[PDB]
Amino acid sequence: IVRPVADFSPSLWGDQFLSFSIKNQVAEKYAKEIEALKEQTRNMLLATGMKLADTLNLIDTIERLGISYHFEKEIDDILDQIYNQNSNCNDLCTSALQFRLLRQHGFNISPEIFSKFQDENGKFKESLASDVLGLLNLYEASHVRTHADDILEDALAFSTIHLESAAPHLKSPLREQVTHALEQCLHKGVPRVETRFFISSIYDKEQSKNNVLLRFAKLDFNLLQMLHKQELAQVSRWWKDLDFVTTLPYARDRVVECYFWALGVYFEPQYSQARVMLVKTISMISIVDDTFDAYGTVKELEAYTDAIQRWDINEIDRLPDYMKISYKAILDLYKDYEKELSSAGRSHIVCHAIERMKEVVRNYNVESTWFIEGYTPPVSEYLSNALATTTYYYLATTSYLGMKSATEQDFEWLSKNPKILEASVIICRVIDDTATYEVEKSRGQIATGIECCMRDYGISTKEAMAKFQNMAETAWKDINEGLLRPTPVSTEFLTPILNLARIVEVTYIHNLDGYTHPEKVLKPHIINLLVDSIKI
Repeated sequence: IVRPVADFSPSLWGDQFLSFSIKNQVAEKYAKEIEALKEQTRNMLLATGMKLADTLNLIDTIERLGISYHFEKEIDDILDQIYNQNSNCNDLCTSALQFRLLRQHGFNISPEIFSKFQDENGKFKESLASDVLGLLNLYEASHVRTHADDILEDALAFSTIHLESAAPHLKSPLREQVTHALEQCLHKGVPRVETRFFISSIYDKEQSKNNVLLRFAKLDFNLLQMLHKQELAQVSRWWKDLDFVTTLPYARDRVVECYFWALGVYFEPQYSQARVMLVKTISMISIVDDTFDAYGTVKELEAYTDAIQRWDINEIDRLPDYMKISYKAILDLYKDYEKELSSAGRSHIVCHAIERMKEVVRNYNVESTWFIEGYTPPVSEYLSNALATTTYYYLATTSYLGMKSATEQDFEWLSKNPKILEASVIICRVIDDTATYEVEKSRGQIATGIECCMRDYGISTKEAMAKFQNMAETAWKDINEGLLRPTPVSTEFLTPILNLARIVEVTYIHNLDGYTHPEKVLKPHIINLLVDSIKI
């Protein structure tokens, strides 16, 4: 058996993450000051007699500065009061921000708040085109709509064309904020990534900045970064000691990029155990993917698939040596998870992730069968298989394992494929298919999403990519709707699903596979989040 020759780029990080020693004196100093700044900030939020516009701007600033996770109760109480008092008497700037903030927090504020800014025809008044802060906030708000918000149908196009027109003559840092927003809206960005940009490029350069908030944000970002580096060191050593880099050289070596993925799902310190469990799974399923896609023979992949279904160390001997390596690593990883969750009495929840992993591998094998047979399924059949091969049902399930508050009922809800999860999975599927179409096509993969779409509907690549873009837009509206109260589970368990969809948008920005090719997109993010501290 002569295998397909390896074409993946090596890890561009080497060992620079392998060893990190926290400076305990600096850490304790930061924490000590943060506690003080945190209280000053809490008192800013609980201050009586603030105007609506001032209250919304304070909350928005604290959220963009990445420090709102300290104030979830206070912020929720304030937005809840604003929701219930129903103040519809403001300018575009305040109205659009009110709408976005309430919607992002699950408060179903009516989109009729925008009627006064539109003409008889439902189109935004073009007289608003000279109000740059109104346009910017309308732009950001336009990305949080549901299927019930067609009054906002025109908002993205309207704000975009006029922000583009105004941008070159704006003062700084407003110009840079607008320019950034047009490339990456806030709602669909990875929170740490957007926070890092906001702190260093915008708020640090604002003449009006609050000094207490800016210092708080910098110390907190840098203190959390220390934790992330410890985690990544710990994960880098784990990966190094598995040595897939040499024993499975056909596979993508991307444990840092996998860590960036897990960091996108949640960054807070209470999810430290969850992040570390998650990155290990993302890493390991990546190995399995490359085995199906770029190395294993039809017969080998059949044995591997069957062994995964049986999930028994007795099955190893049915496998080629090189498959024994990953199979044992997989079984051991889940034994690790079980032991790690023992003292909290949560070991039994590991089986939910295992069953999702089995599902991914069955569908990998189907995809391989399709390839060998030269089968091009209809789109409905394609999706019934290819949705799971995104790994996103599996990653979402995995994200709950290290979350101490996740219960059987939460896993039960997730197991039924709720709409918000299905949407996030669909976004991953259609975005990846649009970006990897040409490549997979060159490699003879006739069952690619876009190809199935073209053959099924009898349309061009352009029309098919446009139809896939529509599916992604529909799915984002489903995600936004899925966040609205009353939620079927705690918001804490919805946000990881939302964040998975954000990571897709951020990683495949400009229609390129950033995970397989980290140099262009992921490398700057990893440097900003995990290498360079914010200068104070």
